[PDB]
Amino acid sequence: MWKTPTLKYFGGFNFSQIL
Repeated sequence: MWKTPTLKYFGGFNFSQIL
């Protein structure tokens, strides 16, 4: 539920982590 918006809005930002 919290990860959903994390990969959507914060997705492009996670590029550093989810790289």
